[PDB]
Amino acid sequence: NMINLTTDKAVYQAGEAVHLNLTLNNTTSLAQNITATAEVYSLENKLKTLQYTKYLLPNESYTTQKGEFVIPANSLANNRGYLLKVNISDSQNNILEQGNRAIAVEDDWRTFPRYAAIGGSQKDNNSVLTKNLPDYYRELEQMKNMNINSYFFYDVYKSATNPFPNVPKFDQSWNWWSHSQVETDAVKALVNRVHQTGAVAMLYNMILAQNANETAVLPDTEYIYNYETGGYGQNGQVMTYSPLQYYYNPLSKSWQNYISNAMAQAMKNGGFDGWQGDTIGDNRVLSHNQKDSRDIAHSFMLSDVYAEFLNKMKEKLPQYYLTLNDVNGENISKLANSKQDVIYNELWPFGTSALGNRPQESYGDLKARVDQVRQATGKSLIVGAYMEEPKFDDNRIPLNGAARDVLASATYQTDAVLLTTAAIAAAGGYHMSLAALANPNDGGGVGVLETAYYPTQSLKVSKELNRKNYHYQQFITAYENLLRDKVENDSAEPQTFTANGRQLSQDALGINGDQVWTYAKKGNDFRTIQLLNLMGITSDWKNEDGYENNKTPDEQTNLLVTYPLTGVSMAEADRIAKQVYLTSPDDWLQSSMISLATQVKTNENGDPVLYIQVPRLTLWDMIYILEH
Ligand SMILES: OC[C@H]1O[C@H](OC[C@H]2O[C@H](OC[C@H]3O[C@H](OC[C@H]4O[C@@H](O)[C@H](O)[C@@H](O)[C@@H]4O)[C@H](O)[C@@H](O)[C@@H]3O)[C@H](O)[C@@H](O)[C@@H]2O)[C@H](O)[C@@H](O)[C@@H]1O
Ligand SMILES: OC[C@H]1O[C@H](OC[C@H]2O[C@H](O)[C@H](O)[C@@H](O)[C@@H]2O)[C@H](O)[C@@H](O)[C@@H]1O
Repeated sequence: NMINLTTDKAVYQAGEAVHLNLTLNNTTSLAQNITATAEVYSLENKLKTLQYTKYLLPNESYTTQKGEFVIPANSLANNRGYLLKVNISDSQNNILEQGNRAIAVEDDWRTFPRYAAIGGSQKDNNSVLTKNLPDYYRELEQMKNMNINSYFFYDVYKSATNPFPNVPKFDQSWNWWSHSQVETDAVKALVNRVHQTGAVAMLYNMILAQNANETAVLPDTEYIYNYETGGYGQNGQVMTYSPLQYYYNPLSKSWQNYISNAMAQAMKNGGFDGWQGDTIGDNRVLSHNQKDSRDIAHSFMLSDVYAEFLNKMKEKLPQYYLTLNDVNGENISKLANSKQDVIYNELWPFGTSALGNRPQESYGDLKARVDQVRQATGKSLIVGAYMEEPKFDDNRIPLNGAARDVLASATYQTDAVLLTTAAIAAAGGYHMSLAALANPNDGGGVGVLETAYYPTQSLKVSKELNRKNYHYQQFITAYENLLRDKVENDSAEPQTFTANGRQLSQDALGINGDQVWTYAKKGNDFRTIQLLNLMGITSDWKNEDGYENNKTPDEQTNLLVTYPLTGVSMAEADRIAKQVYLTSPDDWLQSSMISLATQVKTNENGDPVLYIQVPRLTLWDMIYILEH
């Protein structure tokens, strides 16, 4: 629509007023009063109705000014998501335009992280440049209105041991493919704009690395050595990425001191709020004093000392946020007690699934990883799950279907991206998918991460995907309390049927496609049922095949969902049955919430069972059931 609803910030403290600006357009041929109505909802409850009316001539528009739409300080509870439902109507109450916008109120980003990337521009050798600020700014306005509360600044650093010096420009000289440069004033402008929105800025940097094209900052007593000759060189040899990088022992007091101090100054120079920690990978290793030993009990695994290393960084950088990418997410058990402010895992389909002996290649393996992290830590997993990743050989020969799409100048497959975002969010996580890259292929909106090198956008973001990403972000914010606020897997097993009794929910794990993937969650006060549409489609989350493997599932209508009230008396069942709602970020609802027709019956076991009527399922529905 053209409401161009905007807020003054991405996120609010409870003691803050929300300033809304919206445009009333007389898109009719008649001069008349045009009314904007904004209903404030907290889940199913309408808290307030705001409104504003102006007489407008045909084609005349008016953007509200500071003060005309305001949610006053202290009217909303802390650490909650709200939904503003906006309608612009004419003087006969016809609806001319409509749009829904979430509002996030929170102390800070760590409870419900909604993390987006910022990186260099492909059209400029991947550089971060002052001249690209207008495009970054337009992208950041969109991110702000999607309630983004944090940004991962990808490759804005000089070298791993000298991350952000006070110089006007440096060369990421380690970058041989594009010879990117960083203008530091551009990085600072971006950090400042992020801060105006109320968001935080995280600096990406490795935690153990010393670049190739530079000199050792410490002597070799502080390096880490290979136990076994393999991918990183010979046993008794300094742990070497190949020749590009060596690595220090995480138990080296001198390295800990060095990198903590280097990062303290870098973050201070940029105005960064914390450190997005990275590592390449795990290795069995020896200290310098053990480097000639062959006794495996004198060796150790890197991931085994990550926690203690992070705890040192936290102690040494107390005012800064901290997280460490656990590639594939395999070490939560070792990292559970570490002083990370948020949990971040980059997930690849070839990693081992939290479900056990299978690759994490399906939507259900994404849920399993989110769940495993919540069980271990109480926190919402931020997931890096890059979409499609078109790959070519050395002669531009497409190696997957997504690369064939690239050659056809095609778009990301919209529903493939949305389905992965839904899978992660429905489980209680957050899919870090959106990027501000000043990249032409994003068509004026935000980009979708496609590969570990964030700046790369080989496919175009259609206007459809851009608009639906926006709806999805609103849904993820507005319903955060239902998705990931003291919300756990439910032992009760809902199922989904066609209006004729054909069972559609076939695999609650979400490993298999061609189903309505159906499972329940429980909160203190309520139950939810996630329905994810995989009818007629496969369950692979990455869609490496692009459009060769269609990811638009068969739309469903008039579904029946059953939900057993295992504990419950027949008394509360008829109460509960009157308080069943559904919401969806898909076009038919766009986070609006509707009342569902429900009957109570009794199942094979003897419990009461809700028979819930679901009008429509496009990609993702959430049923919400109040139990008090
Ligand atoms: O034109 C050639 C080529 O350009 C792009 O790929 C370039 C390379 O990008 C990546 O390597 C650069 C990357 O290396 C380190 O980190 C690697 C990796 O580590 C993970 O833990 C993290 O989650 C990732 O996001 C991260 O990239 C540095 O720490 C980092 O600063 C630096 O950016 C990638 O690993 C290489 O394979 C690529 O060669 C285009 O993407 C590609 O189309 C094109 O072929
Ligand atoms: O009188 C008809 C008129 O009444 C309402 O609006 C009243 C009034 O509201 C504001 O003060 C505006 O600035 C004025 O132009 C309006 O007349 C209804 O909202 C409207 O639809 C209707 O035309």
